[PDB]
Amino acid sequence: TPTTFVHLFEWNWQDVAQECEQYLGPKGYAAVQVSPPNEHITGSQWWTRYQPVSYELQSRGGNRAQFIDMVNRCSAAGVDIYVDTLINHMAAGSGTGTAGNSFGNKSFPIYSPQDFHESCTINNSDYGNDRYRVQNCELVGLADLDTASNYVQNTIAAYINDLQAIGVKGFRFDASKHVAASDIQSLMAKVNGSPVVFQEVIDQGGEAVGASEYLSTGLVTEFKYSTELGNTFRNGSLAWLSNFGEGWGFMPSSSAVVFVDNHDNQRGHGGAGNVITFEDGRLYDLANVFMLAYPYGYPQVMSSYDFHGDTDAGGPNVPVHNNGNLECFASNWKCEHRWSYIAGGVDFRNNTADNWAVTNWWDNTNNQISFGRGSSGHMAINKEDSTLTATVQTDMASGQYCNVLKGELSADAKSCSGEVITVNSDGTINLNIGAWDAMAIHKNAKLN
Ligand SMILES: [Ca+2]
Repeated sequence: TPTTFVHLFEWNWQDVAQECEQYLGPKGYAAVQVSPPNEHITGSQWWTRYQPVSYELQSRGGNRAQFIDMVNRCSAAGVDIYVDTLINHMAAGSGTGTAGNSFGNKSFPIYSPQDFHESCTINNSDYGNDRYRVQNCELVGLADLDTASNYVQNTIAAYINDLQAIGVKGFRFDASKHVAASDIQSLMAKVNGSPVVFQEVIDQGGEAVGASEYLSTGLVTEFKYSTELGNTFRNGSLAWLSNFGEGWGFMPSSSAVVFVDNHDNQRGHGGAGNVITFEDGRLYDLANVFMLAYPYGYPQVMSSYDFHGDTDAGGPNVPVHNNGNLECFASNWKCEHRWSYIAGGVDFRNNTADNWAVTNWWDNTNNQISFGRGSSGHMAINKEDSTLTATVQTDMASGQYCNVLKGELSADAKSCSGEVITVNSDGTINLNIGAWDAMAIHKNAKLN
């Protein structure tokens, strides 16, 4: 059952189309969030993608034809496409777009100086006590579109309706905090049907504009999850997560889009150092295993590239698929969605989606937790410096199960590629997990 989606940051349409057929489809990913496909400014920095010139599908990821080929090829594989949409602004200053268009002085090929809000600057303090300035002034200098204008709302909605016709099935509304929820509701009245849409709102609390103001127009990104999960795994006790979710002040599970990190907060935008990324290796594995196993939110697995510190640097200068050679796990693309632990976690979630309850919770009161998803699956994480050799109780049928985190079940279901977990006649399991490791089993990965 589809339950997870991945974000292939800066991946071009070619790589995404291939990745769909070769891995994403077969593994179980529901869909893919792609980088803005519309025309943007020229430059190698990743953030150039967030400075639109027009809405013609000519970006750094490829052209219209290529984009279309990508949507189609993924659909056949069983993978939807989510398009990161810019609804709050347009490029800044003056220049040229990736499709050859010119712009300058709030004058684009499809917008005039009158289609924008009068120029003013958004200040750090404005977020706390001035929703007006937050949604009407310029964010980092980006021309702020007049989202209340019928003309503006029509051109954006036309862009969205085109991508739907092409087959896009979801949308990410970027910088939704900088756009009045009222304007978003108007926009959606012009959008055909009801495509999956989630809004990027960064609300850690104490802000003029609350995340809750958008629960009505679609899902919302819950940044608390990220910083809290990271902070717990780094400086707290995993035993605290027993009631993670609404109990910690988080928005409703069925409204939240959670994740361990994203392209922003992994660069210091929306999260401090406590956030966990691919650079933390095994820590990232464990953290991801928790997220995918825990029945809260719609998980967004991250797929990034090593930027060697430079937070402005763009993606690698080599495709993920280099003449039959996969450029992953090294100094270019990290392809975390392919890491055994993370993919294994995706598998767990997919086969336990028929029991969104956390059962038989157990913990050593500190950094060894364990719980199940009813008789559909069970997991355990050991973050201590000694082996977890405790006997836990499960609701799973006795037998031999594959630890889907370290391997998978064979075709004939008569073997596992990784280690085998045993559930005794009484439904218990005599754990045997080394320091900083984990296990996870489900009903669709049973032997013989
Ligand atoms: Ca705005």
